[PDB]
Amino acid sequence: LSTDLIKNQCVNFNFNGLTGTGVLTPSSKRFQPFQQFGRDVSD
Amino acid sequence: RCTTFDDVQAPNYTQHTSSMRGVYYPDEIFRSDTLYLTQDLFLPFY
Repeated sequence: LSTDLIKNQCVNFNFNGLTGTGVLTPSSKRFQPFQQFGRDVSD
Repeated sequence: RCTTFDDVQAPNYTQHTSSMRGVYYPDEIFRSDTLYLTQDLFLPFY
């Protein structure tokens, strides 16, 4: 299904292909229009 | 109507050197301020 987006709260999220627990918050990382998600200096 | 041509010359196959071209984005991952080793299909330098 599809739910609302809970921010600034530890939630168990499931985006299209990405799962895990964490805290969601907006950001200013300039994705290119063909970049679905990002990664850290680790993996 | 598929039409051939009358006097097509044979191709020349002349040689040139590709210095630093053919580099592309191998995936759809945003990465910032980092070096990253890929193993993929690339046009090799020179």
